[PDB]
Amino acid sequence: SAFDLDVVKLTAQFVARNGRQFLTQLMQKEQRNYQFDFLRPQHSLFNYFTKLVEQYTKILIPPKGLFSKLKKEAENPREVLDQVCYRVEWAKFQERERKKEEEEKEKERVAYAQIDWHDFVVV
Amino acid sequence: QDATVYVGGLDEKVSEPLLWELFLQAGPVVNTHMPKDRVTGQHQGYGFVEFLSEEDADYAIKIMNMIKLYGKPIRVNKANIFIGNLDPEIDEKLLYDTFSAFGVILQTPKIMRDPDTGNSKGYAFINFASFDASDAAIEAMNGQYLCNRPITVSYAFKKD
Amino acid sequence: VEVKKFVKIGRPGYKVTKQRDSELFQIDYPEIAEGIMPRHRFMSAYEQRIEPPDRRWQYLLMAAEPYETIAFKVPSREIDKAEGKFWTHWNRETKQFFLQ
Repeated sequence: SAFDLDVVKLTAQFVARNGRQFLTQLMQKEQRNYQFDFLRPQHSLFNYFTKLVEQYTKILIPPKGLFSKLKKEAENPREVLDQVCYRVEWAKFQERERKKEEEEKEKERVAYAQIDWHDFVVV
Repeated sequence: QDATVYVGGLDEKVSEPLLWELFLQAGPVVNTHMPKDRVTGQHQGYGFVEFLSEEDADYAIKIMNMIKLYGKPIRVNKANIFIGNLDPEIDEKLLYDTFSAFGVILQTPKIMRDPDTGNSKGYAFINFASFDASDAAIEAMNGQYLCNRPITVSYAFKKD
Repeated sequence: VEVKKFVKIGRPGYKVTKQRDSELFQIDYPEIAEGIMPRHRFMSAYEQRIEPPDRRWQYLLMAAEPYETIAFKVPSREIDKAEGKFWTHWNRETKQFFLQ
């Protein structure tokens, strides 16, 4: 699976340098008798190819290392510790929201299994 | 166990030489075994066919899969929701794909097997993500037409 | 048992509007001031309070806690899906219930 991953990485690297949505280096390759089944969204590898293209677009950011240098993430452990604490707080908030959604689903299941299903009215 | 193929879904018309005669076109079936019950004294629908080579058993498993033998879903294989009267031709991944249309599955499902053969017992247990998927399985899947086998979905544990 | 006995039933008049779509009913309900969404379920006509003859159809009924259940008979076998989490919606800002 190394050759398909390398082809997907090459397609994500060639598609990230495009100046338009449809005017890319992979749309013209489809008409140039080159078989590429990862371009269609019906395949399961397209969801990974889209994430690879998003990572290639995020590797081209101006704070990603092209024309600037990161100082907080590279020369401050306290900022990294604060970011890790904020990520842990966001994960705890997401777990609390998932627990609240599970409690709401359990309450809706308890309310649906206790209602009267014999009082039918056709208007 | 590798050269033998476990067949599931045999009716009363199928017999011990009948399975060897039906599996003779697939490969050289050397022996046929049918475990008899203790209360009824007949076959429980599951049997085994021991052939000579493993390629003949693989061809019999790939040829006689999900067949309609004696009005029964006969299939050969390599030897809180409860689902009963399920076909042995389906696997755990096939049951997970069939259960994915109604609701979301929490993990991989498991099917009960016999302690003697180990192919298919007849009942299975599957767990859903929430109670809405269990209610949709008890409303729609509890009585749906499966592969030549009327399944029945029910609740494993319920508190009044 | 505790939630079923404490459920108040005054049976108000509901307002359902059906529309034949192609690719959906809209039930106007008052403010319930609770997090419990109204649930829809498809049942058979075999069980009734008086058991009328020639009952061989199905009915999809939507029910809530402060309001009465509104039921619509479906003569067809399967033309849609009566699942709650699949093709239903309940906007609590406008209190509008939709099911398709």
